[PDB]
Amino acid sequence: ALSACSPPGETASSEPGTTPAIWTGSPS
Amino acid sequence: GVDVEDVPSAEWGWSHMPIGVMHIGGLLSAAFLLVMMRGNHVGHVEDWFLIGFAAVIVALVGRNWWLRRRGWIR
Amino acid sequence: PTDAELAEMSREELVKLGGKIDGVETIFKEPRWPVPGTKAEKRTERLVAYWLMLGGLSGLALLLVFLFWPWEYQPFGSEGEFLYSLATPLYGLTFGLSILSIGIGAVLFQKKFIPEEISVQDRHDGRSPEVHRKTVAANLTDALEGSTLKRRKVIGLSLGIGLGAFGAGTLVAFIGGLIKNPWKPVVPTAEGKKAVLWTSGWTPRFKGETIYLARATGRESPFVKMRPEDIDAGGMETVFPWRESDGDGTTVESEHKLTEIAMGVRNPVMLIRIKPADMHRVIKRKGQESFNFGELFAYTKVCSHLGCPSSLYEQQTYRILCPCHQSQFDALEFAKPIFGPAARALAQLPITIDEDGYLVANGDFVEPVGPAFWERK
Amino acid sequence: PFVKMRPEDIDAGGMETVFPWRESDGDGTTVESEHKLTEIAMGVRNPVMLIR
Ligand SMILES: CCCCCCCCCCCCCCCC(=O)O[C@H](COC(=O)CCCCCCC[C@@H](C)CCCCCCCCC)COP(=O)(O)O[C@H]1[C@H](O)[C@H](O)[C@@H](O)[C@@H](O)[C@@H]1O
Ligand code: FES
Repeated sequence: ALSACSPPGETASSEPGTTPAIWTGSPS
Repeated sequence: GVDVEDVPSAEWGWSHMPIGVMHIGGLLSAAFLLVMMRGNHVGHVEDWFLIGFAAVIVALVGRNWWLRRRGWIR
Repeated sequence: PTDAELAEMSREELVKLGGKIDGVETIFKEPRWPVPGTKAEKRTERLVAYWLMLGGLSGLALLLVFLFWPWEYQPFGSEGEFLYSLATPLYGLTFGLSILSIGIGAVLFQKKFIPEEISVQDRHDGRSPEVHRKTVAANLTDALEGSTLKRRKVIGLSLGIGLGAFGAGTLVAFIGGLIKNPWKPVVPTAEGKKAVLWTSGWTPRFKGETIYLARATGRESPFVKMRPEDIDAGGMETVFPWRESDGDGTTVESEHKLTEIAMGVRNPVMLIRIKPADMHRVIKRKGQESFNFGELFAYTKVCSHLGCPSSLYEQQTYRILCPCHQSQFDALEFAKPIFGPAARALAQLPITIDEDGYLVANGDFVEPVGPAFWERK
Repeated sequence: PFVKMRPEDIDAGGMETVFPWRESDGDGTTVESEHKLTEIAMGVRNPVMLIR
């Protein structure tokens, strides 16, 4: 019965990020 | 830790719990209710419910301790 | 008592003597019907008889119903489904009624005809008499002292060493077949061989592998590619990692691969199209600002608490809910757990479209997916 | 796992274990095909000694 800790790698951001580029797949 | 006048069948079985156990139990229960306010929830109605119940428990423990400290309650 | 006077004891006297030998005194025992020839005795006898006879007739009913009732399953909404539905309740009724009636008859016979008694037995518990305790202690001590093992320390030390070593070796050779390293690299990946818990079916395997988000049609070809316009806003989809080289379920190896991707515990993905009127409310996670393709977000369908499928999408609150323990994650805030016992956000899968437009995964999960463990983070 | 035969395949003094194969059983690529071929090969009264 003790306290809580937030996950060290679960922060939020403010950058909106770029739209994903169209995908192309290598033959193999 | 009790008398026949308080617990008639005291000789027959375990019939007394030291008041320290109850006092620290109340304090720990209040601390648990308070510490449950840290976590994941947007709303704050539950925080007020926890605060109210912790306040009631602390008030009960404080009154009982004060009355045993002054002599009225034994 | 001698044989001659044992020959001349009545049965009651012999019962008294036998009980007295064992330490038991029956201080009360009286027949249930002292007054002969009453109607009440006849009534009670017939009551016990009726209960036993009901048990017999119910056992007969069990035999008959089991042998002759129509028991085979009948399809939905057809004739004979009522008789099929009654099949098993009739077995239960007949069997339970028969044995319960027999038990009731036995109880009534005990209460009404077997004479009421009050016997008293002496416990003779606690410590044994000193003769027994001393003799048994002397026998044990004499065994240990005549063995002479005490005054031979080399033999005792060798015996302890040998027995402990054999026990340790046997225990190790027993448990050792079950011990498996969870971190042995066994899963191929576009970055070598990796442990199972670090990988799922979304992990690319040859550095540019096209992994399609395929819906489960639940049918030959249970998975099919899908397009972004196949999800209306506020709609939810369960997609799986399906590649071209997995097949369409016709060939047996194709079915094996499709089964192995449908049974992957970390495979299912929840794909949700946010309504544009709410896309301003989206808060994005650091390092995942570019994982959505417009209005379509993709998260893991595995709860971060204990691995149940958090598969309840409430669109008007954008809340992902896990029914196993009532965790709530906010789909507008990178699936951050807003309620319940979950403390970690759901992983977000990067998605985009290919040249044809079919939705594909734009990489791998940027973290382990399921419930946490020691070696995570 | 199952292919047809001709009287010239087996030779005088040879022996062959043959199984009843219909032309709707197939060759085992599809799942129903492999189930049917397994049923053929795991039927206790199916195999036949063919001797020339
Ligand atoms: C009362 C118990 C006291 C004795 C316990 C038994 C002794 C423990 C060690 C076992 C002796 C070693 C035997 C082989 C173990 C070994 O050397 O494993 C290696 C890596 O071990 C190590 O470094 C050391 C192992 C560290 C132990 C970790 C402790 C966790 C335990 C406590 C939890 C298990 C509880 C078991 C309960 C049973 C549940 C079921 C009822 C790598 O495994 P892996 O590369 O996957 O290869 C696999 C073959 O090893 C393996 O036989 C197998 O047969 C192959 O299939 C292959 O997978
Ligand atoms: S597994 Fe989802 S809340 Fe427990």
